[PDB]
Amino acid sequence: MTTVSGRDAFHLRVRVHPFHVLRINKMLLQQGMRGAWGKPHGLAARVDIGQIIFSVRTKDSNKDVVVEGLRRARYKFPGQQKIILSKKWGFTNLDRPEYLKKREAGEVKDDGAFVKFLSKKGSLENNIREFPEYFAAQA
Amino acid sequence: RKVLQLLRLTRINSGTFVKVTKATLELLKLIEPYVAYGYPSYSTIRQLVYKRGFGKINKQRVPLSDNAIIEANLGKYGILSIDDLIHEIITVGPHFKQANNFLWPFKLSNPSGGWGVPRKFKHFIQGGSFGNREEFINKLVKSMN
Amino acid sequence: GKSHGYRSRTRYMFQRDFRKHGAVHLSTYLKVYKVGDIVDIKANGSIQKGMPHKFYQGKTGVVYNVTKSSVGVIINKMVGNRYLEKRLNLRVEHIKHSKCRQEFLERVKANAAKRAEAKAQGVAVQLKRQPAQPRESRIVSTEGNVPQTLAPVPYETFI
Amino acid sequence: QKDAKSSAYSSRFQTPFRRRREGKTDYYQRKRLVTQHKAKYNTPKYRLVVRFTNKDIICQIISSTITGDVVLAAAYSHELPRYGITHGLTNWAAAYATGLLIARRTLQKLGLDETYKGVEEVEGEYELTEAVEDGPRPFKVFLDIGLQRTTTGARVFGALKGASDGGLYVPHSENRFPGWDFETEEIDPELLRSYIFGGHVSQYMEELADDDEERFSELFKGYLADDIDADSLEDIYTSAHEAIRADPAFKPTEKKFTKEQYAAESKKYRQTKLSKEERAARVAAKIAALAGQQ
Amino acid sequence: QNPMRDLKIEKLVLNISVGESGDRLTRASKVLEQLSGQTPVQSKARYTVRTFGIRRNEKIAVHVTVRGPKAEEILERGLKVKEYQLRDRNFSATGNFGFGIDEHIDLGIKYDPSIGIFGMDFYVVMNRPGARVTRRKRCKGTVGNSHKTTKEDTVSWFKQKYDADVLDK
RNA sequence: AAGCUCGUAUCAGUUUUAUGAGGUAAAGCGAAUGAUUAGAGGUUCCGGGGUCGAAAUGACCUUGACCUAUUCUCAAACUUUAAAUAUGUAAGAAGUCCUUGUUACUUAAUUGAACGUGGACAUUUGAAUGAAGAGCUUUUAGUGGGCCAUUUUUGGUAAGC
RNA sequence: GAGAACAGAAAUCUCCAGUAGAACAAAAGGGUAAAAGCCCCCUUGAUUUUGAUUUUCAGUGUGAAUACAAACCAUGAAAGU
RNA sequence: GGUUGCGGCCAUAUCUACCAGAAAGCACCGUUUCCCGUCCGAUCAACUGUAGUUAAGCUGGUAAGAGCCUGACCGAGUAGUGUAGUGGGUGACCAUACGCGAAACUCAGGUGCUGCAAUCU
Repeated sequence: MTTVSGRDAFHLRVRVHPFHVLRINKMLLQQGMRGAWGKPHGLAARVDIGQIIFSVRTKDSNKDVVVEGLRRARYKFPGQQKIILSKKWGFTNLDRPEYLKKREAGEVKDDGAFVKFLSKKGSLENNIREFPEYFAAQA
Repeated sequence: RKVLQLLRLTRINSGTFVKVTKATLELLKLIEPYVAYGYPSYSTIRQLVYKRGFGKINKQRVPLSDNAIIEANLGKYGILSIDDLIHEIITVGPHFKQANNFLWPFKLSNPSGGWGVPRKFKHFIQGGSFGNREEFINKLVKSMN
Repeated sequence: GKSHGYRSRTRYMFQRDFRKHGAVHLSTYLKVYKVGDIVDIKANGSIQKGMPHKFYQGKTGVVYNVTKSSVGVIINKMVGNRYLEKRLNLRVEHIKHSKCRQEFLERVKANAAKRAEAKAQGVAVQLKRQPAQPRESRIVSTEGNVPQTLAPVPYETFI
Repeated sequence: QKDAKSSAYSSRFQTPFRRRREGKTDYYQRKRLVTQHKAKYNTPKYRLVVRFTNKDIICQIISSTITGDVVLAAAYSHELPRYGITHGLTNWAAAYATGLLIARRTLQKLGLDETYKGVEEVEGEYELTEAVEDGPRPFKVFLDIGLQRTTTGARVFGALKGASDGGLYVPHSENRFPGWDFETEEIDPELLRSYIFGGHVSQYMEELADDDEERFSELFKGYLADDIDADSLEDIYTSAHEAIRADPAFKPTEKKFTKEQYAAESKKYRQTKLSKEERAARVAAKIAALAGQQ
Repeated sequence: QNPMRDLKIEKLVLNISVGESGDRLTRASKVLEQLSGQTPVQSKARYTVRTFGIRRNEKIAVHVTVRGPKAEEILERGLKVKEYQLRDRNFSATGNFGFGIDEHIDLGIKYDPSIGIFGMDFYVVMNRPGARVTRRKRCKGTVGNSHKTTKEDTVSWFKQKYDADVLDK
């Protein structure tokens, strides 16, 4: 990713955390199968079918470069992983048409890298202070 | 296994009539892999009862060869001919319990002409034998009778 | 080694219901119990005295005794190939009238009554329950309901 | 106060029973007054409920039902003008009278009134009303103090004394009547009688009279107005018992306007709330108001 | 608006955090007795702390609580000692306030060298009428938002009688 | 194995209807506990290192800690929710209703509680299906190394473990 | 959290918020808020007799436990416990 | 209809903020001889109902309010599951047949009901 397109042209996210601990029993005469409960050996991620492993956001310009990162990446994992390109704006959600309708409306406020969505639910007062752009004369 | 027995089906190719209601429908569900069933026609019932109708009379299994035998056990409910019997079966109706029980389990042969599928133990919907094949029970029973 | 205390395995069974901890409301102490009543046993783990052992959780028996603070209950328990008769002294916090004996008594009345109006009309009754029956013919109309025809749908990813 | 409650805090929060929230009912006590021995079946435990407001004494014989408590009879110190008392309507003496009244009142309606006189005499000596032989056991009742503190000399046990002397069986003990000496472990019945007839108010009236015409005049503005001289308090109460025993029956107030008429005014000072549509309109308006930064 | 709800001292609490048990603490307590005209109450240490020299459940300090007109007189005496000047800290967010004096002889009080000299905390809590609502056994409740004491309100109360100075921020 | 007492009965490795119990699967984590990625904003007027008058009991810093609203991801010994399969009881003559007898229990109380007399109600008498008969007693053999398959499942890299 | 001489991160003193985030000998789990927690007052029901019952079960023993009966006591205004 | 006493169910009842409340009630509120309890008549006890006030309590209203409740072919007949095959697939796993069927989500509506006794323009 970085060399072909730059230290900065993408956001790569490992979407899977290796919470499960593996054990080795571990044979040092020999003791046996007597009391064989293992010691902790390593960690792993328990992954499902259709479960996402990596996600990447870039600019449309960079699609091909991106796919090749993730294609180069497979060769490091057991199993079959597919590269799917998504209808969805970046890491948000909402297909780009529905995200766009929103951003061009004021309903979206930039948070820390991610984003905050105008609700029709809290107090009128402080949703007005939170999303001024949404209810304003404005262009 | 219990259901098969409570429905008097403790031998391969033996067959009986069941009145359909919820309390019996859930029985047929439990049993579905082990039976073939459907909606019998008058024709089929007429011939099942004529050819292989036997009655239960002090345990013993007795061929219905004269109407006197039917009247002597089923007369008390109306039903004094073999056609009185067929009618209480096909129309279901008020003494169906008692009429139907008097009829011993029908002992059919294997079907003459075959099962028409390569494998019986799948569902009729899946290529054949077992489960409710609906109207198509007549064709099957006729070849077994 | 292994462990089989009296309240073994009971962490979720004797726990109180979510947001329902604390004092037990007085209704529980106002129910009256009679010999021959049918109660359902269900432990209240906030009351440690007069408490059913966990085998009897979820079981229903008959009252055979009434005492200052408890009823005695008869449960039939299967041990081996045979039921043994068991009697329990449960405090009242752990017991509750069986609601189905109530529908039943209600119906027995309903039944007596149906029988009455039938005789004082001199007609047939029919008092026993039939199970759900097959369903009789209908004519469905199409006025305002011309059938909408559907087809299967193409695969698609939403991710 | 920036002590804001997280939505999680509120969400898992389990509320006390309503009457607990509102500081009125002790449920630990209630379980123990109300609950009946299981093999006495539907025999009601009956409580003598006694409460004090700032101006009235409530006295109720209550019993329990899943669908709510049930009152057998009630008596209120506010009734006491009917029988001669017009002041000190929450003092010990009235507590005693009210307990007497409730006693004679309920067991009138019970049939039990002639058999079981009570005391009639009154020197305030310790005694329970004990059962006739070859006749009905007395009507039995258990003091419900509510949330009141058990202090030795409390008003609440005045109502107990009147009601016990009234012929009710109300189990109790001397050690909270005024006149109990903790050193002596005895009860000076002289003192207790004095309270029954108001001695403690009466002696004060005299002391104050002689030592402060002015303060005596505010605290006893009433007695002055009615020419009630102080050393006739005992008569007032003594004659009040007579009256009460003579005629405990309940006569309800004479009642200007009907429940209906009351209804049509009496909280059509009640704010009526909006329909989900008016609310919407208010919503849409408020925005148009608020929209535009500042 | 303002009729009932005036604002006043609930109580005055004089505290001498003595620091040890024995003669010195019994001596300090005498100061509170001979001043409040009440009999004072002794506090025990919540836990041991080696470097302060106190053992858990050892009596370390005495205080005494005062109310009505007498507490108001002792308050005045204290203020005198600090020349009617307190600081804008001093006042709690919830409407109370306090200060301390070194040497108690600075408010009346002879010298009696068998007693000695003690400094002391002064804490005065403010309420209104109707506090009983939150203090009584039956139907314990909370005082309304309006009603209920605040740092602003009670600083201004205190400037306004006492003719005093708050200070700093 | 021997029978015995009876004879359509109440039976039943089953359904239905009614009414209970349960905390697994799944689900959840901008819900409690515990874990975990990322920024954002605001706090410290009470942890700290500077530069600005050594100045600092004074400012703007970046750095913790903490707070708010978000964000990605998890649990056999976490959870609000919560299945499917399994599971308890009931569906009446030992029932129903009316009358009023007994007691030393119980009640303020012939009031309740139990148990009864006398009177009334048998076509479907109180869902389904079946019953090859139901109930009961004594006595005694062998056995007390088990193994396999689908499914659930634990230890183990695994195993014809 | 906001406040008070010596007083400090930490001594004692107010006030506010506070569903239990505490405490309940001990492992853990359950349970508890005018309490089952904390402070105080009075106490020996940790007593007497001998049966029934639940768990483990052979429906033997043992340990433990539940509800009564008949005594004698404790406490409390009392219901009660 | 209001209000009080005793309640049933125990948030549609709780939380936060702001309003409003006639009448009676309830309350706050005045007092310290007496019984009684405090470091402190604050609480607890007693006394007057007299001097005062609806400020608070309390009741009700407001709120694209936090929570709680209810509904829905909202999601979803999805996840999971009982039963079937000499079904697919190297396997991981998956599809079909007879059935059962969620949770989160979304949106809509709602914010105490009620028993006994007393009292009130």
